[PDB]
Amino acid sequence: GHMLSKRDAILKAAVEVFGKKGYDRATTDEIAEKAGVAKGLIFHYFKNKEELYYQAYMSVTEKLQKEFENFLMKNRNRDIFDFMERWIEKKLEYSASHPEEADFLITLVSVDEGLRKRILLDLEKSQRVFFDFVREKLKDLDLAEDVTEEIALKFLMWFFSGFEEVYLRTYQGKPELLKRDMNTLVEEVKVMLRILKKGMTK
Amino acid sequence: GHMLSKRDAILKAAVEVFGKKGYDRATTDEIAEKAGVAKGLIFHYFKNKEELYYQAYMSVTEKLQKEFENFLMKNRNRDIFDFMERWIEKKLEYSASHPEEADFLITLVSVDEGLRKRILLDLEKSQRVFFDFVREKLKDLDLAEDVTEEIALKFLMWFFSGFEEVYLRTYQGKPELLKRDMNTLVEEVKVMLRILKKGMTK
Repeated sequence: GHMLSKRDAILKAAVEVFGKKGYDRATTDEIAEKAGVAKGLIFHYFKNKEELYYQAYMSVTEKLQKEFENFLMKNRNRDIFDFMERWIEKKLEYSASHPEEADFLITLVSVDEGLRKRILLDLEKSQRVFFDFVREKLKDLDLAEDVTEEIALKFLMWFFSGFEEVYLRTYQGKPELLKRDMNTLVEEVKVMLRILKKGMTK
Repeated sequence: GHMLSKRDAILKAAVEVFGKKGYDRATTDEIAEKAGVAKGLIFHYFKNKEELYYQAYMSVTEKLQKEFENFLMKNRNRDIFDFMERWIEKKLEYSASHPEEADFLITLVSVDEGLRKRILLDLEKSQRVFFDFVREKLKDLDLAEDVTEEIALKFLMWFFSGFEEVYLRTYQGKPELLKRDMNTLVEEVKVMLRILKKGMTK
């Protein structure tokens, strides 16, 4: 009759409390209470609140990276706009089905610059898999003689990652509204990717 | 031999400390020390840290709203893409010349949802001036028979406001780098607005 290891129980309570209160306002005392472990047990596995936040963020993002590399290996041969639309759909569904993780990921803004930099350095290698793929797919595109692969890549990455920032924040704490607006969001995103393709290509 | 009123001295120290530390980590004790006023004087004009943050945010945004309505009344007859590009240029210059205000405005993410909502409710009327203008200018546009005025407005507003979110965060604390990258940013933004216009219109 198995439960979560004490480390995974702690990381799950962390994700919940950090997502609710943010980094600065959350306490390891309430994370421990919520994990049903001794206050001293967090220090044992995690040393400080900062390191707890860091490992919880690495654990969630590693979960997402697996989803992605799954998707990537199956959809690699698609047209890139087609690829992005389908991936965005899949991320939308993931977020509505995992609201606590969604809420937790968006707290990265609130933390002090040294912790956020640390996380972004350590995430760069895995975020570069998607970045590098788009870059490579843009070679198979007829770019408007006014538009560099550089501006295309930049615009596309900003659309992809800004769209995520926007819905995670707009639907923070409101999964049923996200589910309610899902089909409209998906249709909006289709037309917008079509605007980009048209404006960007010959 | 005039100085700032005690209220404006407090609001200036607030803008500086909130922009450096964020809402949660800033103390009114260090704001007061930095304003060179008695710890009890902030309570006198502002009651609590939350209300200090709120009035400082209303004071900076009211300053920006004047700049804008100045610009708007002079550039009203321009083509909307032309209008936006020129406004973005002007905001870029403002941000590099007023980094402390820039840094302070981006802290709105860090604060608890009740304070942020309060600010966004009270800001809505003045943000609707620009919103309503774009809406009206989109009637003078030949939209792609696949693209609603609704998707156009949404995409354009997300570009305008997301672009700002991105550079304020990327150049937070680094005004000389913003000034160094200014001409490249301006050129990037020109082509991107041209991509949107092309993709969005007949």
